Amino acid sequence: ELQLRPYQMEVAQPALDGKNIIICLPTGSGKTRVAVYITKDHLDKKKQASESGKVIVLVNKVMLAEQLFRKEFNPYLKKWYRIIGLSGDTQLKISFPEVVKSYDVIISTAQILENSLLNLESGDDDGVQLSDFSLIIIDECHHTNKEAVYNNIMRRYLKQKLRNNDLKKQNKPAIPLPQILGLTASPGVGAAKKQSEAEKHILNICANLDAFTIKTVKENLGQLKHQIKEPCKKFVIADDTRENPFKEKLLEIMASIQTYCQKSPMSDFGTQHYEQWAIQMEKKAAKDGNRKDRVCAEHLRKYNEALQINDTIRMIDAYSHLETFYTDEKEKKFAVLNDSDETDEFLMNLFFDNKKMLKKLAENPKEKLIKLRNTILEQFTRSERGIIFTKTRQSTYALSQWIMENAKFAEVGVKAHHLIGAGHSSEVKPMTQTEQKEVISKFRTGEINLLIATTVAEEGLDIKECNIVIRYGLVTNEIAMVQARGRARADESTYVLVTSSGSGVTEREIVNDFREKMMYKAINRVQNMKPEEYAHKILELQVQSILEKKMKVKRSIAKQYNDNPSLITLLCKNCSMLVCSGENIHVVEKMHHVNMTPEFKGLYIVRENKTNGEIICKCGQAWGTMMVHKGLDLPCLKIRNFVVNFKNNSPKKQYKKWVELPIRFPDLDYSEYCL
Amino acid sequence: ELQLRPYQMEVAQPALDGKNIIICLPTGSGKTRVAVYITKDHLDKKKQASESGKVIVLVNKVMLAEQLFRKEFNPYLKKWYRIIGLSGDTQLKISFPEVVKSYDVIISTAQILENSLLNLESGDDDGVQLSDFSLIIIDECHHTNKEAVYNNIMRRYLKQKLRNNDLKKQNKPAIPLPQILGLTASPGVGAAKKQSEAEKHILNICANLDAFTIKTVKENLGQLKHQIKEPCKKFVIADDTRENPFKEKLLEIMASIQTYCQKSPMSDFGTQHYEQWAIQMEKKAAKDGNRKDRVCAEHLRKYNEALQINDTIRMIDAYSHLETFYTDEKEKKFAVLNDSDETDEFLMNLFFDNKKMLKKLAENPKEKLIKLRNTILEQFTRSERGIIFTKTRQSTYALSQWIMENAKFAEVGVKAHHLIGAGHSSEVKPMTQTEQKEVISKFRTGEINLLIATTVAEEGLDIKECNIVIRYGLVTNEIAMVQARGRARADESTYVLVTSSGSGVTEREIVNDFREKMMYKAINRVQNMKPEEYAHKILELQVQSILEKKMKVKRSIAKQYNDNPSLITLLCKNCSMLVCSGENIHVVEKMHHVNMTPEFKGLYIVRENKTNGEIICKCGQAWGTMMVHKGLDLPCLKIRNFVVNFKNNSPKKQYKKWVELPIRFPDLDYSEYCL
RNA sequence: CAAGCCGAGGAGAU
RNA sequence: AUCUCCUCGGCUUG
RNA sequence: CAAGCCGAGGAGAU
RNA sequence: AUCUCCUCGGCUUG
Ligand SMILES: Nc1ncnc2c1ncn2[C@@H]1O[C@H](COP(=O)(O)OP(=O)(O)OP(=O)(O)O)[C@@H](O)[C@H]1O
Ligand SMILES: Nc1ncnc2c1ncn2[C@@H]1O[C@H](COP(=O)(O)OP(=O)(O)OP(=O)(O)O)[C@@H](O)[C@H]1O
Ligand SMILES: [Zn+2]
Ligand SMILES: [Zn+2]
Repeated sequence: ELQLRPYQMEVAQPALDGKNIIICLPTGSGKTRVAVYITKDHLDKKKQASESGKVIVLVNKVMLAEQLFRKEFNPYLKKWYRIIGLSGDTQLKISFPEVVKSYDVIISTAQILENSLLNLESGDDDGVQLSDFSLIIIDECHHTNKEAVYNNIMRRYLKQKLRNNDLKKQNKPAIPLPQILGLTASPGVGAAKKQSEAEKHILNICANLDAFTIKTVKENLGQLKHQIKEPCKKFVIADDTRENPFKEKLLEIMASIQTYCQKSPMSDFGTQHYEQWAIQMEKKAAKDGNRKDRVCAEHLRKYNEALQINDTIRMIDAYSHLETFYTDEKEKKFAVLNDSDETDEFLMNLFFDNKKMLKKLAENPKEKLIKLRNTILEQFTRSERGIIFTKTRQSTYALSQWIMENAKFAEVGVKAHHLIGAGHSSEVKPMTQTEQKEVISKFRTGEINLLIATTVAEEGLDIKECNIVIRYGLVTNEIAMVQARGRARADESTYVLVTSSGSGVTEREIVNDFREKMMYKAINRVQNMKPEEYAHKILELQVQSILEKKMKVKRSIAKQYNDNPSLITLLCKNCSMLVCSGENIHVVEKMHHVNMTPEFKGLYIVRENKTNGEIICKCGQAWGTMMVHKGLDLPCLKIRNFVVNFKNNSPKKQYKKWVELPIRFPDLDYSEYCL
Repeated sequence: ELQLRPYQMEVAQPALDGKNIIICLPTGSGKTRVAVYITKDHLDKKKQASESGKVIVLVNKVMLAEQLFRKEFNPYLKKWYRIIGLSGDTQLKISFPEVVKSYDVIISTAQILENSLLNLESGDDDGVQLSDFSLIIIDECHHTNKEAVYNNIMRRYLKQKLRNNDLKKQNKPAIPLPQILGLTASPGVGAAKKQSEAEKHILNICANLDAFTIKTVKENLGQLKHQIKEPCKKFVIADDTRENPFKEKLLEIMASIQTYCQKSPMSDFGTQHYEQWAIQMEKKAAKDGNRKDRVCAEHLRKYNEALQINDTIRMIDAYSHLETFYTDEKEKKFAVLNDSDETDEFLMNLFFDNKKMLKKLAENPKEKLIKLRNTILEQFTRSERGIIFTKTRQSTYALSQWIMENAKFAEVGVKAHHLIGAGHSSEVKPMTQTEQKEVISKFRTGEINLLIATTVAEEGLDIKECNIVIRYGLVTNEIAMVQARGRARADESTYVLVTSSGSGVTEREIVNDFREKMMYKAINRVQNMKPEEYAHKILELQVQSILEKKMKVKRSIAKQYNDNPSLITLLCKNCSMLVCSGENIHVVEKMHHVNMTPEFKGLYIVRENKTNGEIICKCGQAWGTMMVHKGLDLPCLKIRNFVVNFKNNSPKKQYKKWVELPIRFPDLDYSEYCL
């Protein structure tokens, strides 16, 4: 039943017989079907060869593993051989080492295999070796980078390959090495200005992947051009001339607070440099133990980010963010007072006094939003799907709120939903993988006609067809832009970019376009190179990478060696008071820290407002949570909100992290808490 | 919205229609607005001409490019056309060749364009040609000199122009050449005594720029005289009669050390000739391999420079400099001994024994500083900005320390800060471009009322208004003086010069004044000349310059031809011992050198005190650093601290430089370091 | 469904 | 090399 | 933020 | 033509 096409033959013909190589075709070129066909051919050759045929497929994203399991690999290969799809979300509840030798076909994230090999080296588990495999297939090869996961696996493979070469000169016996295949569309450039450097980056990629070729289509390219239609390019610009009243009022309060705290701005307002200066002032205040330097800095930061989003988000969202922050602060203050400095009262009373007028001033008119609405609605009328790319998740939420609230979209009847990434990213609600999964399914079937997504959807997150692809103030790198452009896969596509004229964004878009042109100019060059000098370059890059990794591991071992028991005193950053000693702390689960002595309980204050409570200091500085672990409600504390004081010279140092502290703490002896 | 003035029309009228010319107006005459208006007119003519309009602007300084991008060009031209500002600091991260044909307006440093053209000639990159442009504009035309960057570009242009002329006689087709405009205020004189030679220099400038005219204002000159007010000239002199005690003690130790090392001074003390003699003795000691000749010479040099600054700097700074130098020497000696000649002990013990008495003798009183303070404070009281020009950066630092420490300035409340140049200049901390940028911004907005700067601020570094301009022992050339004088741009200005009466400095100031007078006397002359003989002179100078450049390139190619693999033996200059062979050395990044054999590791000693360590010899002579490159911590060595010994005739030669050695070294073969 | 931990990648400013 | 901002994967607990 | 490399310009003395 | 002292730009590495 398997079906194929000419360009697929031409690209995949070399790999049919050895030739561990890479393949670079645009999106929607059937690369997945190429891969399944190649795997089938390899397994057939093994069977007719009376040799063990093992195939492993590696994908950076978890979803794509199940996607290939459901759509391409299993349907076209179910009957001939045994197949399985692994992932972190999925329970590989047997084990990796033997399922490698139980199904002959593995589809798993690279991290699982990497963990298995590390376990083997540690000797804790029997583990697995690459020799057990006969064919490795890697999707999204462009991620093979300085020390990415793919790069780690390939560095192990290349060390084995160098050992085998050395033996070939020394001893005939050698460890067999499985074939390697790579799939990609935009290999990318490591920020190379000279085309020579771009080719150097391409050769580095090839050496990491041991491809020895690229094998891009050259004969039937016309057929691909006919089948694939590139979206029409559209540029959109804007200027922030309006917004004068409320911006002016906010800047007036800005200047007032600054002069009150006498902060030299050392930079222009509304920029990342100012935030960095604010953080430097935070650190200085920590090293000095004074107030009036950090609360003001955080408030300035909140105002700055509010202003930044205002240029790209409606003022209502910024006002709500600020109000929520101040309400949380006031709840903190009320709790601390309930248990029972002038600048804090100044800030809160300033905001309270001007709260009503600020609300009235923000509610009034005086935007990219109006023109975005114009473009989207006129396009929808002309069409009778849609994707938005932005910077931060709350921007996606604001866009969803805007499209729901406005009645014009309801008149059009366009369906929309907000999609974002997972995990915790500094005050953005983590999103569950399953939730993203039903969102993508709902969009796939048709109910959602508009999908708002962050960089996650830029890569992978494959869809059959997306008619409209519009980016909104998001330009990062050539790979992101090109993959977003190719994600349309529609017969007729509209690629739009929206941003501010003052900001350097259109320049970035054209830079990515030139990077694509340069990628072609370099890929065609490398495809035409002398085999001897070529292989020489691959060897040089391989050996250099292996050596660099070896020195890096040596310096990682040599960097962390102190591990002293107790040589410090931990204080509260906000109020320089002795909070804990260097030994009273105890470790649990080899990851968390806690203080158990009741003397510590007599210092801090417990607070809960909302299923684990949080801790606060006498000065209102948040410390941690009340972890419920194996019965015990242990008070876990975050070093992110503390200060250190060594026993000698008292050099104050803030780490925002535990491992960055070279000295280790003792584990929790439950026997110390008997009765 | 664009606005203009009559003299601007009169000067710029000829350029409106061809007439590749130059313009010479004083500072703050709106030359920038003249340039933007001319560019706008040219682009409009191209548009109505249905022809491609390309404009490129060249500036020697990096900052001025962004300055024109922010203040003059973009604000007045944003809407009509597309604009961009390039620089080394800025990432032209697309490429030069196509951004030339992407925005129609380029503002970049000349070096970038020069590099692009050299790349084109080499054929490595597609590159760019001047034909792609339609109008070239050059600021600071006075820098078009013997083989400056502007001169290189103009020499290429003039070779093309001569080819086009030859074809015009031979073949009608010819490569079109963009118009050329030059902007300046003080074209300058190439040290001409006869007014005929001054006019010759002016004609050389014009020929390099192909100006064919000067077009200085002659009609509305009265209006410029009214609008611009020249600063009042002030001379100040001083004598070093005082300072007898500590100077006498220093000269006593001077004589003691000299007699101990029996050095014929061959010159007077406290002069550059003595330093040159000391360096000659250094070289002789290198050619003989003896001690007691270089350490003493360096100590004498340090004493000499200390004395020189004492005439213009407080003794505390000189004492601190000497103490730091000797502490560094002693740390070196302690390290070398830690691993485990009588004159060195003599020097160190002499300084140690007299250290306390020297400190006590320097602390006592017995200066230009007191009168400088008097003048500055009385002027500040009279005024109810300020700029200081000096020789060396540490002088600026000393001035900042003096103004901060003294309480009288605090009573006045004058704000001050030290500004200096960037880069490494033999034991002066390099300064970052961004740092200079925020310094200039802070002064511009008002917080800094006093800006101490070196020759960098003399040229460019434009400021709206600088009330006070005072120079402190700095007279170099007529251009520096005139530009510093015009940099005031204040309605009322005070130009002051301070220096020693004995030194020949007031003479230099009046020489620069006469040079300005002579520049006018020659510019008015050249503006009135016969067109035929004029063009003849321009042609003669152009052809002469092109021919000279051609012979220079021929002799540069013919000079470096040996490039032998290994014919020498490298020894330590201080101790004549075999340090390395002619082949054991290896090259990396095509710029650095290193020795990898452990036998070399068994010879030198590693030292680190402070993120790269340094190397020292068994005799305490510093050699290089431990470069951390692409993983490897390769030991990089500086030929500046070594001696050479050829395999024949053993002629010792010190180069202070690698390229000056005609023989080349092999690159680093990483394969030689496997495992 | 929530919390925590470990590593990695990309962009922007020093 | 440092700081900031975003994103991915793996592990643990409830 | 630090280090290194390449060229160029100016001043002073032989 | 040589030596010394200052300044500019470009490139690379971390
Ligand atoms: N040989 C083929 N004949 C017909 N259609 C094909 C063939 N190969 C692939 N396709 C089309 O490919 C579409 C799926 O594209 P697919 O996901 O395989 O592309 P891709 O290049 O792997 O994508 P991406 O770059 O997003 O990972 C299917 O709708 C099918 O129509
Ligand atoms: N046509 C004009 N009308 C009014 N003011 C003008 C005009 N042209 C220039 N100016 C004044 O010029 C000042 C800026 O001077 P500018 O930097 O252009 O001088 P410049 O001659 O280029 O300087 P420099 O010699 O330092 O490079 C502005 O403050 C503006 O007041
Ligand atoms: Zn506290
Ligand atoms: Zn030595």
